[PDB]
Amino acid sequence: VKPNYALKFTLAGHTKAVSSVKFSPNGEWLASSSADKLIKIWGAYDGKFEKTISGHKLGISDVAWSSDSNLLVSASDDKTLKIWDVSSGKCLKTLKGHSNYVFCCNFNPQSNLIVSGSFDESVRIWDVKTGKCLKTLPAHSDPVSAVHFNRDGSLIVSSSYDGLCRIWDTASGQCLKTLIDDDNPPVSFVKFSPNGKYILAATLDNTLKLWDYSKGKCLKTYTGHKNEKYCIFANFSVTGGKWIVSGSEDNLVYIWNLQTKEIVQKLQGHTDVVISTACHPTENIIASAALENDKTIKLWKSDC
Amino acid sequence: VKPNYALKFTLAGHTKAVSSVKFSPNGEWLASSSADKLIKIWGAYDGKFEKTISGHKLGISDVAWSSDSNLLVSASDDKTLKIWDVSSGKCLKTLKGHSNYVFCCNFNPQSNLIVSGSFDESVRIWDVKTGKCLKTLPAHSDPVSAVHFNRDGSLIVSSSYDGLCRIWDTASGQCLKTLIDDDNPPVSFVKFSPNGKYILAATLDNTLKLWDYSKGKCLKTYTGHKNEKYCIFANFSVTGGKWIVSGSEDNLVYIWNLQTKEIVQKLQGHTDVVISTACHPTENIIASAALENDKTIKLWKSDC
Ligand SMILES: *S(=O)(=O)c1cc(C#C)cc(CN2CCN(C(=O)c3ccc4c(c3)ncn4Cc3ccccc3OC)[C@H](C)C2)c1
Ligand SMILES: *S(=O)(=O)c1cc(C#C)cc(CN2CCN(C(=O)c3ccc4c(c3)ncn4Cc3ccccc3OC)[C@H](C)C2)c1
Ligand SMILES: [Cl-]
Ligand SMILES: [Cl-]
Repeated sequence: VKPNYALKFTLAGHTKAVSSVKFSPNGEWLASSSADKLIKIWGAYDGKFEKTISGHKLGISDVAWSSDSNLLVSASDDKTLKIWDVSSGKCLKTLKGHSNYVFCCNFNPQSNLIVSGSFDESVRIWDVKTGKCLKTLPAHSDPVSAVHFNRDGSLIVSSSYDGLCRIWDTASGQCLKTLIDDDNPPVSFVKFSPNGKYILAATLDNTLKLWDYSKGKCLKTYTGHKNEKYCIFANFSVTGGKWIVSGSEDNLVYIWNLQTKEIVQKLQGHTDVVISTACHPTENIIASAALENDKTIKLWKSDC
Repeated sequence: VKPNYALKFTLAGHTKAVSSVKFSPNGEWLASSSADKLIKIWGAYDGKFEKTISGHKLGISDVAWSSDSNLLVSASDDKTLKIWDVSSGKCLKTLKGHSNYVFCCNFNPQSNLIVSGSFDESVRIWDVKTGKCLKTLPAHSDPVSAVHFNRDGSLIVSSSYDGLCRIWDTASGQCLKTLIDDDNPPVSFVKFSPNGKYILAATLDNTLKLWDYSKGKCLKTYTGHKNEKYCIFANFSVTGGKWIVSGSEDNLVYIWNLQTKEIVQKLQGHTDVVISTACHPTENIIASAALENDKTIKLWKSDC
């Protein structure tokens, strides 16, 4: 009924704060993005450094994989996203059009679109083929913290420091829903669950929440961790037991029982804020990454 | 504790026996193969016809989708497999290689390989892009009934009327595991559990078996139905309750509790052997198809 994640590998190479870590859909790779303007690719099972991807002028806030594990998309302070062919390292497109820091990016499932969120308070939908920007949405009244497509690409969920999550219609560009609770703390992270039916949202009041999308109703909450300042990713972990996983400003990775909401494990080991965590698509592996006073990435494995 | 599948739509069009129905991964469509040498596509939620896809001689034992819901593969009595662009009907490749009927086929989760079984006793790994066999395996000492990739694509499971299931390494082709019970009744159908950790095998002694294939031990047995002749598809249902779902030669769809092995629902309405059943990816929806004297497809929905 509890997991037993244990540190197995530690992966150093970034010269500044790590901003995001993502496993690839095929289970083979980890991608990490840093304030140092670099993407590094690491063996997902052994931590073996693999290669560095370069080309952003300023720091990178976020990276994301395409469905086939062959592309990355990066979001940088340089106001652009870049689309990368991971095997060649070649930068295929640079998406230009945001007027400030791009904070968050994601592919849709079909992987012919990219969605991005910016300090400029907009959400833009792009063509991964042509690089052209297909839509700009006046999404929020503060910086956008996350953007995620749902399981068939028809919906986008965004979150903002303005305290809202919104669900947008991909084709039409129309705001279909605005999620609000009793209070409106800034929302630092949002994503759909794999089956498209729930939304996991993190707010800068030391709180994660699970929303039923179609009823716009909040089902569970998870607390015990520290999150008042940074956009700390949250994950569904589903390959063994059923957990939520999140970084934390007290340097620990928290893991909660999905259903009870009870904290079941606190992974001790990093030395600065744990900004990002990722869950391996098929194995009970967790990756964690920390900020400036640490710069390392950590691989944990559990029996469930 | 018990489902409540009810009939919602009946789908008529095939002029001979239906051989297999499969929902598309994006939840949107249903394909059907037939001894009438056609494939038909139907909307998955309302049953509306879509289009027909012709070009086989001798009729189609099996049809399988690709990961993005864009390509079909189909194993035909004309000794060949054919990969179809679902949007244009156009046959994109005519996989030639087998020396007898092609009975079963499937994409790997990456959808750059296609696996296939045949009356000729051999499994072939094809290449989607080039349409050339990459490996021919001396799979079995009788016709092979089913071939299936597991979740992470690293294994192929196959069953045969020789009474064996075998696990193949996708990369090397090597046989890693042969499963045999106390007897060896012909194995009419096999597939991996959706997490790839287990195997569900149907044998022509009216029996379904859940197999842990590494240990090589049978874990659970499901009887109550009739299956002595036909390669009848079985499935795991996991969108609501956890069930095993299978057709039956007494024209009923059998549903068992995954753990207890008890029958929880028999669906009446078909008038000939229920050859094929398929579970919807996101909703508690079941599709079932019958042989020649019935010729229809039925859609059933359940609350749990
Ligand atoms: S709801 O019924 O109220 C509800 C509430 C709560 C709580 C608290 C939890 C759930 C859990 N479900 C199931 C898991 N899930 C998914 O969106 C989901 C995740 C991953 C999925 C998936 C659905 N379908 C396929 N996959 C991929 C996968 C992963 C591991 C092994 C196999 C596999 O696919 C074969 C939600 C959290 C809702 C429901
Ligand atoms: S083994 O540990 O001994 C064993 C034995 C028996 C018996 C009898 C049953 C099981 C059940 N488990 C889990 C279910 N399962 C899967 O193949 C499977 C797991 C997770 C899946 C899935 C299939 N499809 C989607 N997902 C993700 C998902 C979807 C919906 C809800 C939850 C969810 O993940 C939490 C096998 C039968 C093995 C094990
Ligand atoms: Cl994600
Ligand atoms: Cl199944």
